[PDB]
Amino acid sequence: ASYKVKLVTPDGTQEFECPSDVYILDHAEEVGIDLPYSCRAGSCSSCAGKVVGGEVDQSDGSFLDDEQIEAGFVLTCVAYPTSDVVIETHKEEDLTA
Amino acid sequence: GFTPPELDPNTPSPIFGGSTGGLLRKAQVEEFYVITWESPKEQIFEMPTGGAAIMREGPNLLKLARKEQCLALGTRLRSKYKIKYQFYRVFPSGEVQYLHPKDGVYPEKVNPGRQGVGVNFRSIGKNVSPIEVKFTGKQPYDL
Amino acid sequence: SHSVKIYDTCIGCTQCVRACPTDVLEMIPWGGCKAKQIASAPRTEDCVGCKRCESACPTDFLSVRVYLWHETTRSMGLAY
Amino acid sequence: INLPSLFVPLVGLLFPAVAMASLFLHVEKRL
Amino acid sequence: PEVKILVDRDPIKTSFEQWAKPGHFSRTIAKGPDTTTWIWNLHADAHDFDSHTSDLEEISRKVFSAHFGQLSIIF
Amino acid sequence: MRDLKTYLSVAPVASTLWFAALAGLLIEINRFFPDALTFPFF
Amino acid sequence: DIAGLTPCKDSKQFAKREKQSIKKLESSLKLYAPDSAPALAINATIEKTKRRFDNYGKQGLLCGADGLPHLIVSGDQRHWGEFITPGILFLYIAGWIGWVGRSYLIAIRDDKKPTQKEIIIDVPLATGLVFRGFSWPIAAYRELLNGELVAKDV
Amino acid sequence: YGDKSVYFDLEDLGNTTGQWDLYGSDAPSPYNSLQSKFFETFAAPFTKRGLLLKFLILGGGSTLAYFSATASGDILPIKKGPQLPPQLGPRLG
Amino acid sequence: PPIGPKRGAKVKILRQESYWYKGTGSVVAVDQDPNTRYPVVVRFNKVNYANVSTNNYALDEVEEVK
Ligand code: CLA
Ligand code: CLA
Ligand code: CLA
Ligand code: CLA
Ligand code: CLA
Ligand code: SF4
Repeated sequence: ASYKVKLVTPDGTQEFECPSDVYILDHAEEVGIDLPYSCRAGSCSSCAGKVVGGEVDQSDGSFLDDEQIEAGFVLTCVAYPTSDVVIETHKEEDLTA
Repeated sequence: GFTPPELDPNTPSPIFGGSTGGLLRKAQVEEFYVITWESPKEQIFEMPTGGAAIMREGPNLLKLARKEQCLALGTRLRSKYKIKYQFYRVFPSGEVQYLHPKDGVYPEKVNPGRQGVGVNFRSIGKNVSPIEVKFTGKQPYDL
Repeated sequence: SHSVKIYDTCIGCTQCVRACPTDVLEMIPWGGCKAKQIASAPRTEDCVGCKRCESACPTDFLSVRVYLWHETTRSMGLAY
Repeated sequence: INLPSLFVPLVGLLFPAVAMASLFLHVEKRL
Repeated sequence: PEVKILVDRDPIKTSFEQWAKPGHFSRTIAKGPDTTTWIWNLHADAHDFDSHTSDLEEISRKVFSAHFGQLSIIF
Repeated sequence: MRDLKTYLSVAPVASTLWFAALAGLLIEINRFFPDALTFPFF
Repeated sequence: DIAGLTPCKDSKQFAKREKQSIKKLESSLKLYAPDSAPALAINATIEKTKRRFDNYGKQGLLCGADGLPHLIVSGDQRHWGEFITPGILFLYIAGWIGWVGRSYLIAIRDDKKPTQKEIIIDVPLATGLVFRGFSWPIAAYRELLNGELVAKDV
Repeated sequence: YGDKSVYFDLEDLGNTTGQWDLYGSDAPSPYNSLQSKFFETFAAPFTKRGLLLKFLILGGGSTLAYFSATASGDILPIKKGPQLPPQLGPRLG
Repeated sequence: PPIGPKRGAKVKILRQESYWYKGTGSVVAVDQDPNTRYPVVVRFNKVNYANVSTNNYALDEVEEVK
């Protein structure tokens, strides 16, 4: 259901409440820890992060390498937090390489 | 404001065996392009026109007949390898013209020294009907 | 020379810029969005009319439009 | 003296030659 | 260097799980379809094993057993 | 079993079974009342 | 009669066709054993052909100069069996099909993953729905009168 | 240009763009002067563009006109004409 | 005082160059920022031809419906 989500960030690391049926980035905005975004539709690198523990559903994914899914990277805008996962923010370029 | 690098002839070029995809008469009479990169080591890379060549450890300067071919080779060099490149356009005059990256930073990265060219401050659904620009030389989009 | 226009619905994703084969587009500062960025077309004399940029635009409708126009030898992508 | 014997070659052979030479000359160089 | 029979035991368990799921091999297909184009893609890339994965071993195992299926059809 | 029931209801198999049943029905109907150009009962 | 055609039972070309048809099959029956499988099969189809011609004659079809039973669709009541009663039957069956399909589409439109129930049929729901087609005409009439058959808002 | 590995130099673009002539001779006239003096004296009046074109077109035109307006029957059966009585059509003729 | 329709609303689209024109969608977020010409963000239940299901709109292009 509403598992706690941890996000490392240059601002620090905060915890927010959000139901497994919603994207981590969408409820983050409801609380108010600012994150980057652009398209909001899963087709760009702007909202990129990677994970420390757990894993998010890859069903809400597109315009990604046939590897970015299992090598760590993910999109905050298009992702369902199936567990009490710990993710990274501001992770576009070390993804952009 | 980012004095562009000047082309340095005597810079070697990759080890190639020759191809029928190289330059033609257009390079003789109108223009051709030249790309340069710096090659941490001597390696094999696919030529944007033919087969495979070997980039030398040290300066590499390659002459192509199309700007699009240059950008293709540049993209391949930039993300498959990690190599910074620049290319120029040469005329039959002996003029060279630094082309890319124009202001030192790649265009996918916003730079505070660039002006807006061809930007319309409205949504695409608010162009006038063609009847409104009939018999005047303007195009409804150029407005 | 084809004519490329950028409209204010641009979200400044920059996917189109990363798509163009001939380095026609660019990213420039702006204030109308959350990226403070918008696409410019300062070098349309090199545009081949490929319209890859339009297939990369995630807006609806598009924010980058390519109107094919008078042809040059640069526009026709001719190596001879 | 047979009028076709003259006009069918001239209009079928000469005239297209002259017209096409002239039109190529006109279309294929700069003013 | 020398040549021998070299096998792997039970790499994939026979099951009806993936029959219920249309286009299990393609990540995008597996999730489900938004338009009519998804149905056409499901068939167009059914036997393109070298794009469902990148492992040569898996490609070749699939190829071997598909050949067996074809021989059965011929018989 | 549950998954076999699911797969047997996927669109191609559902439609082939439906159309085979329909074909059987029409075939038998025309096997009993053959060469029918009209409705002669009422 | 209607359109200058004549009752096949009293036509001559219609009979001539029947006799000619029957004639060729009889030839196929010959050159084999009199009571063989193939011969028995040929006999069967001969009797079938005779039954078809007599059935055509009995039903009162109209025959032209070629002896072929023409069909009248103008609405003449002597000929409703040719087009109009089969037409009503077809309209009933097709409305059945379409109404059941529409009923199903409406019923599955409310899930989160409605496409899942379109590439993989919910057969229990479908079997619950199939038999409403039986009353589809009344249901559709009352839906039109209600104003809920056609989507407003579009 | 061509200093071991380099092949690009702004000073000599033609060498860089391969503006060579791979087969030109750069040799003297192989024809003996006497022979040269015979030709360029007799073939001179045909080396003016407009003159040669106009004369060619009109001369060849009247050539064809004369040779076809005055061709004999054994050259073209079209001018020999028919030599047989004609048949009748399916009903007309 | 916030701007535009509230989050989660049901708004009808009025931009005639949009795929979902005269259709309906659900509001996701309307930035309180001025200086943005298209603050409203709307999610739809159907992809467009580019396989995209969310889009930004201006306050006048949306119209809250029932
Ligand atoms: C559009 C009308 C027309 C058409 C289709 C033809 C067609 C034909 N004519 Mg003819 N002709 C015409 C008008 C026409 N004529 C007129 C008005 C005259 C003067 C009375 C003649 C006098 C004439 C003669 C003496 C002969 C023919 C002959 C022929 C046949 C051979 C082709 C040829 O030599 O060209 C025609 C030759 C000409 C000298 C025609 C010149 C006169 C016309 C007006 C020239 C028009 C040119 C104009 C600038 C272009 C018009 C644009 C358009 C047609 C494309 C051919 C079937 C030959 C024949 O009998 O074949 C067996 C033949 O010897 N014609
Ligand atoms: C449309 C007008 C036209 C006319 C009037 C002719 C006329 C003729 N054609 Mg012909 N031809 C035409 C169109 C025409 N052609 C087209 C469109 C095609 C393409 C399919 C051909 C393909 C064709 C073939 C393959 C051949 C002919 C041949 C011939 C000649 C056969 C008759 C003969 O034996 O006489 C006399 C025979 C001669 C050789 C007399 C020579 C003709 C004169 C003397 C040449 C002098 C012309 C002058 C110097 C200038 C040249 C043209 C100038 C006005 C621009 C004849 C003079 C046959 C031929 O003879 O080969 C040349 C033959 O092999 N034609
Ligand atoms: C193209 C012109 C034309 C048209 C439109 C018609 C039309 C018709 N002709 Mg006519 N005819 C024509 C030309 C035409 N004719 C010509 C040129 C001739 C001279 C050769 C004739 C000679 C002729 C004769 C001699 C007769 C007709 C008759 C008829 C009627 C028969 C059908 C009927 O009775 O109603 C309909 C029949 C029903 C049983 C009604 C049931 C249909 C249901 C209600 C609709 C089904 C819909 C669905 C299943 C349920 C509803 C769903 C909904 C609520 C959502 C019909 C209205 C016959 C007549 O007079 O009618 C009594 C007849 O005797 N015609
Ligand atoms: C064996 C004979 C035969 C065969 C094989 C067909 C086959 C076909 N017919 Mg057809 N038809 C026939 C006889 C036949 N017909 C006869 C005798 C009549 C005279 C009544 C008609 C009148 C008829 C009509 C008016 C139509 C067809 C249509 C069709 C096609 C689609 C049917 C369908 O969509 O299913 C299921 C039905 C649906 C998915 C949608 C429902 C549409 C049907 C007609 C129900 C309509 C109900 C409504 C209340 C009545 C409207 C009245 C009408 C005048 C507008 C199909 C290929 C349809 C077509 O051609 O498509 C362009 C079409 O509209 N037929
Ligand atoms: C729920 C099923 C359904 C219904 C009720 C309708 C109804 C209608 N259709 Mg449509 N259609 C359907 C399915 C359906 N269609 C499918 C699957 C296709 C893809 C081939 C089409 C393609 C189609 C076209 C191209 C057109 C229509 C048109 C129309 C309208 C005129 C009638 C007609 O000509 O139909 C024609 C019928 C067909 C072309 C084929 C029908 C396919 C089968 C018979 C229906 C499928 C039933 C479903 C699979 C059963 C599931 C039930 C559940 C228990 C499993 C009418 C409102 C016409 C229109 O626009 O009207 C102005 C028109 O041009 N339809
Ligand atoms: S048409 Fe092609 S070259 Fe021109 S801007 Fe678009 S993608 Fe770039």
